[PDB]
Amino acid sequence: SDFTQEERQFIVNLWGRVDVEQIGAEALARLLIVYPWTQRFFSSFGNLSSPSAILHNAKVHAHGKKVLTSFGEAVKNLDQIKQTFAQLSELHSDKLHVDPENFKLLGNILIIVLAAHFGKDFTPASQAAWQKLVSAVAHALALRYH
Amino acid sequence: SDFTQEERQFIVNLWGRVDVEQIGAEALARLLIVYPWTQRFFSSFGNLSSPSAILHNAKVHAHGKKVLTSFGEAVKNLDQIKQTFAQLSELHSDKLHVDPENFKLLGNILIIVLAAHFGKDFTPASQAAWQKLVSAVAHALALRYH
Amino acid sequence: VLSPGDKANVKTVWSKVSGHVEDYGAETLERLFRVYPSTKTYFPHFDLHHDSAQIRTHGKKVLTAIGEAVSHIDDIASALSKLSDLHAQTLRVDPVNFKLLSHSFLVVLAVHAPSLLTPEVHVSLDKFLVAVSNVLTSKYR
Amino acid sequence: VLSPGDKANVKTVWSKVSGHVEDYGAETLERLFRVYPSTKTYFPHFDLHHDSAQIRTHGKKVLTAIGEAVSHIDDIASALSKLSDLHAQTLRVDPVNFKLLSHSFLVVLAVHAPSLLTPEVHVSLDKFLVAVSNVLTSKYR
Ligand code: HEM
Ligand code: HEM
Ligand code: HEM
Ligand code: HEM
Repeated sequence: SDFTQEERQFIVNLWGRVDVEQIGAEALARLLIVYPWTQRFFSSFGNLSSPSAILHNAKVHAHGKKVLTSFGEAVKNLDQIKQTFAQLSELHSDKLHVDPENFKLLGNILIIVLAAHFGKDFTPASQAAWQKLVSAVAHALALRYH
Repeated sequence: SDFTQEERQFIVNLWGRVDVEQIGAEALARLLIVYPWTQRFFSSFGNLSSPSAILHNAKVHAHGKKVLTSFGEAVKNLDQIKQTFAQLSELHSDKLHVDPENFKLLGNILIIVLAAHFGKDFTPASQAAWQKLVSAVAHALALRYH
Repeated sequence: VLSPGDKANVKTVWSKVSGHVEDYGAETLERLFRVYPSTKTYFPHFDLHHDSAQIRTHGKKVLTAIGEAVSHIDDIASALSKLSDLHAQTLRVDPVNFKLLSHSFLVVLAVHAPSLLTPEVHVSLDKFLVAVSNVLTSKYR
Repeated sequence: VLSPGDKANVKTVWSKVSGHVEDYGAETLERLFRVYPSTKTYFPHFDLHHDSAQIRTHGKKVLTAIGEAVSHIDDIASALSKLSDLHAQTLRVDPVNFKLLSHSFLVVLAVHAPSLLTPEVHVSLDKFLVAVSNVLTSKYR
């Protein structure tokens, strides 16, 4: 669960090379396309009538950017993830009722998007570190247990 | 997430009427039967060759009793569930690698077993309280996040 | 894959359900809404009180559709094809909810027919509810 | 349900995979074991080092079996029926692991063929890996 020094290094290194708009737009689009039922939460985004439409939707892009910027907050303080997402947890879980399974799915989508963009640089060890990060965020977003 | 006074009352009331051996043996057996892959964790129980065999297995019974007695520990202090299962968490997650999904499934099996035994007394509101309890235990057993 | 044994068990289950389609249907939904609150957001135009007319009406329709799948258990797909697009494409129901509803129905059955709900029957009905909901989630992508 | 479009995409994917069955197979397993450690417990008699002969051999077999399902994509069941009982009944693999392996393969593909792995292809391959693993988890009960 706790991040090792190596994992911390993979996360920070890859993050430094990440274009939040590009990666985020691609991940949000793929989430909406690969797992279409998630579109039920983004009615206000307008045209989500097809892969290309979703991929070219400006609202998807802008929101995706905010999503990745948020993951960036996790990167800036890997040890304080629970706290960093407490409020977003109230938003996603308590208010929107987004089933936690979808957090994992977005996590899986992001991993695939990072892999496509970084190629062989995204080694198994690098993926392992990122998998711990997305899984930690997913967990911090789910219903808060005390 | 937090238990209301009503939920606390349903949990304590129903628990007072629970025969740990009877309920536990039935729940562990059903887990092994309805979700057979779980049998991979209980090789030492011997004969698990069929529903009746599993249902009449003495090791299943004895272990089931211990499982329910454990849920009893949650009942005795609903506010300290995370702490009460920390060690069992190291056992199930860290050591055995039991995927957390199975905790939910046992939780679902227990709810069904309680329903069959208590009939109409197991009202929707009573189930809601018990669902929060089993879900809380399942969560405390999964990988510990800090 | 439903085995001859499973189909036989499912039919055995429905003969118990027949005559209580509305009662069991309503309770199934009532347990869904009370135990998993998030589920209520899918029915904003429903009076979700204990035994409202809307819940009884809808509960009846849902269990009646399940009855259809039992009748055409050899080919559930074509039996519930008319509900597939409705749930996945038009309503965009999150697939996790089908497991909650299946579980809710099983609880209702355990409450009313404990002796009927043996481990063997529990297995067949779980496989059945899984196949039934697979049909309703097959049109997502 | 795999659509004509999905099958066409899957075949397009395999032509890319052909020629790298062992390489991709091994990496798929390597990412499975490194990212989801628990998965290693299923292979106690395997030297799980980076590129061990055992991992390369097994990785090849697994991806080769997937190739079989692509060839007989119209009826994956009978194509992988010989692996169904083995995984569910004899080995008792926890079904959650099939999703981890499918995800692992997708990562390997994204790494090696980003342009190929378009959203549309991603959808078809995900549906395919889901159907393939459904066949291997169909014999539990
Ligand atoms: C796949 C699962 C998820 C779904 C369905 C989902 C859904 C939503 C929705 C509906 C909103 C509000 C958008 C609008 O009304 O303004 C939102 C906000 C947001 N989400 Fe998610 N979300 C998911 C996962 C995540 C994850 C894993 C992150 C990463 C931290 C995240 C980060 C955020 C952020 C930062 C906001 C607020 C943005 C703003 O203020 O503009 N979400 N999400
Ligand atoms: C379905 C999920 C679960 C599986 C597969 C599982 C598996 C196991 C296994 C393999 C052990 C060790 C048995 C032996 O070697 O001695 C064990 C121990 C135990 N488990 Fe679970 N378990 C599950 C869920 C739970 C849940 C939800 C509870 C409730 C608190 C629980 C309570 C316990 C207790 C109290 C022990 C220790 C018993 C002893 O010391 O004799 N388990 N479990
Ligand atoms: C066992 C699976 C299910 C069956 C057989 C099924 C059955 C149907 C039936 C027959 C209808 C009415 C259709 C018609 O009159 O036009 C319906 C409507 C509906 N279903 Fe389901 N359903 C099931 C599960 C779900 C679940 C899990 C959800 C989501 C939480 C859901 C959401 C709805 C909604 C919102 C509608 C419209 C309700 C209203 O406004 O009238 N369904 N369902
Ligand atoms: C896409 C799904 C999978 C395919 C097509 C598949 C493929 C097969 C193949 C072809 C073999 C060798 C059989 C033979 O030579 O007798 C095999 C063996 C094995 N599989 Fe899988 N498999 C997959 C997933 C899994 C997963 C998810 C697990 C569990 C984590 C797993 C566990 C094993 C084990 C432990 C054996 C024996 C390994 C050894 O000791 O030789 N399989 N698999």
